[PDB]
Amino acid sequence: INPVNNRIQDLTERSDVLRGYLDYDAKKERLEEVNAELEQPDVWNEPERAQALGKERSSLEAVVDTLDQMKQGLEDVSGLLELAVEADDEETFNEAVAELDALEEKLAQLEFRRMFSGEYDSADCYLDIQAGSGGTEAQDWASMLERMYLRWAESRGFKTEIIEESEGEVAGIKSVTIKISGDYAYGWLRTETGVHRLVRKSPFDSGGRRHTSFSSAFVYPEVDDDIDIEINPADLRIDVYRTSGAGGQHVNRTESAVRITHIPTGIVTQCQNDRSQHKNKDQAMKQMKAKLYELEMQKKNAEKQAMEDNKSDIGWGSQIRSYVLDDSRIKDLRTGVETRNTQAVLDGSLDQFIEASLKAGL
Amino acid sequence: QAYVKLQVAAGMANPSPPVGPALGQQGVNIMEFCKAFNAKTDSIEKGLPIPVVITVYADRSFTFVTKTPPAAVLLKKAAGIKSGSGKPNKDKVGKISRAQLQEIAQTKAADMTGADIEAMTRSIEGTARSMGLVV
Amino acid sequence: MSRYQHTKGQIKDNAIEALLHDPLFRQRVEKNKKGKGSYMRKGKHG
RNA sequence: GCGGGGUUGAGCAGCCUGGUAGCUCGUCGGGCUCAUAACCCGAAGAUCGUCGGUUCAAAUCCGGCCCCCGCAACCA
Ligand SMILES: [Mg+2]
Ligand SMILES: [Mg+2]
Ligand SMILES: [Mg+2]
Ligand SMILES: [Mg+2]
Repeated sequence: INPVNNRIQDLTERSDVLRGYLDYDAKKERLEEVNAELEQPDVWNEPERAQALGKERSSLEAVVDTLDQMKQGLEDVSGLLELAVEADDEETFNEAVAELDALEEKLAQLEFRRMFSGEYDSADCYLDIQAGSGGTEAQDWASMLERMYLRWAESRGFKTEIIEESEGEVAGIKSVTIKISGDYAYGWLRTETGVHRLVRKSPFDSGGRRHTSFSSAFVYPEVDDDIDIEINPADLRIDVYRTSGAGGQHVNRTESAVRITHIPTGIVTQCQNDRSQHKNKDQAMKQMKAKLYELEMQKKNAEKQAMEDNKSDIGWGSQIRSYVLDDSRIKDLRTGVETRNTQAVLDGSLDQFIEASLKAGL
Repeated sequence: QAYVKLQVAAGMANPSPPVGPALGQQGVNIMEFCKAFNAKTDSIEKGLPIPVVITVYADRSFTFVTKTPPAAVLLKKAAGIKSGSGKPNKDKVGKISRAQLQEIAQTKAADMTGADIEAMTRSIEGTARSMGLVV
Repeated sequence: MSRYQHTKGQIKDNAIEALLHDPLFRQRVEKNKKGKGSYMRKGKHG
């Protein structure tokens, strides 16, 4: 029962942590007010509002209820722990253990939900690591970071794959892309996106000065490349008409030229290269298709750009961790967790930071 | 005259979230019904839902008679299972004995529409089957 | 909380990366108190 | 429609009358250097676009399909 006791001890702590991250009291309050609103009969006259409210409530309730359960179950276990120990009734002890297991599972589920809420959080990811402005030192730092990440992934269970790597001409790596396969790999790693700040005395400096180099990690999920579906005949408007200049009676009469147009987009493609109307149409059609693709790509680009801009707006806040190896302290800047075992962290003990980050939702 | 069965567990006094507008749709107040329920409850047991007749007269002091607790909940209790409906024939989630079912049946005999308890038992069995559990 | 005005213009592909190749995340090397870049003409209180 | 092509990571050979995978760069491991480049030594690496066929046997011969590069696509 020593292990069991230990587990029990842990679980309370875990629960507390969860509560802290959740902001449990606030949630409870929200649930209360929402519940009250629901109870009031005037809310269901406006349909859109009411459903939304209902949606809001339920999740909150679940969050609160689960927490409450966690409080109780542990207590029960503790109570029954005594029985297991002193009174020496076996069945009762077993029951207690079972309860604990169930409770633990429940807790895990809630925490899992909290952590991996995003759409692509289940998928595999591409970790991209890029060295900073320093030079050799920066490159070295980047390399170290990469190594750490690899160590982490392996520990987790994930399958790493060095897709591309640019090496530093002296030492370290200039840049590297790593495919990290496994379940909830993106959701586990997405938090590590950001700028990482090393501080240490440079071995590559002849002066041996303290250097503060930066290096970026950037985790993005493997999105499925959706197929480019062909446009419909209903969406297109197809003119045919005479061509410019040319030569003859036949040419004057016949309507070989073809102008295809998208009704949704207002794009057009003409063609009158060929004599054959059909050929022209085919060419024109192809052109139209190409144009649509280009428009889709443009759209994709624009959206991406917006996101990039938004990210930039955070600025100095893109710096997520601080690895001080002179004074031997790692600090995560957003969550605030610290550790003096820098070496260990480097080797790949990021769980402490990562988990916290996940809990936070940052 | 506004009679409908619509309520959650008995111990939860004044169900604001689940029922809410439904019980206080007609002229009768929110306080009264809840109070009545509470009064009813203490004679037996909490935790389980219980249905009751809601004949809302013009005077507002409504007449009411309790019914037996629902069957499904009872079945669940008997089982010691929470969810046992998903994919019933493809893989059996839960299972119950006939004797237990029979025992369960006899306790609801006041409200149950039958003289022969055998019939009641078989009904219960059928209900259980419907849920997902194989007898 | 004020916005950092980066020197990258219009960021297209990746923001963080762009930032990294920016003055904000430039390398900082400390002045030596003893050693190479160490000589001080005048003290802090000289 | 008529030709030419797809061969180690890149650019080129062989295909020339079927059976032998070569050149230059690049990659990897050593060296030289305080270190990096250059330089030196030693290695690795190819279902020959794909799918069928002919053969004892196919990069090589024949055909189909996908992709590229020329050309020609006219007299109304
Ligand atoms: Mg070539
Ligand atoms: Mg030969
Ligand atoms: Mg051969
Ligand atoms: Mg060298």
